[PDB]
Amino acid sequence: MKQIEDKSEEILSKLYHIENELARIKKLLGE
Amino acid sequence: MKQIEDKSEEILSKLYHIENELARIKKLLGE
Amino acid sequence: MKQIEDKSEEILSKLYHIENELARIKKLLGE
Amino acid sequence: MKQIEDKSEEILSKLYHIENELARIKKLLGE
Ligand SMILES: [Cl-]
Ligand SMILES: [Cl-]
Repeated sequence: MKQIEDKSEEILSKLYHIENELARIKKLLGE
Repeated sequence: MKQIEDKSEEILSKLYHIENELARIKKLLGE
Repeated sequence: MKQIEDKSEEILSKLYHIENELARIKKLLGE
Repeated sequence: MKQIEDKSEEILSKLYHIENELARIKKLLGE
């Protein structure tokens, strides 16, 4: 489905947002 | 194809839940 | 595919592991 | 079906990356 496509794209996209939040927390605590 | 898509929706829901958890953690950390 | 099935199951499974790690961090910082 | 599966593998890889980030965060937090 192009339905699974779109959901797969959002999923990736939140996953990069989560990795960035964690990277940010890691940076901040390292200071 | 439908169990897969049902699965994707489920996966996205858990990401939202992880985002709520990170929202709380960020507040606790003074960030 | 029963291939997408298995990957979908592991994906969920790491997602519950991540939610539990974060829950744990949230608990610990709340103390 | 193959782009979806290629997608799943990608998604799992990002979860592993989030787990490495949480491993580091946990060490920083004294946990
Ligand atoms: Cl959805
Ligand atoms: Cl894989």
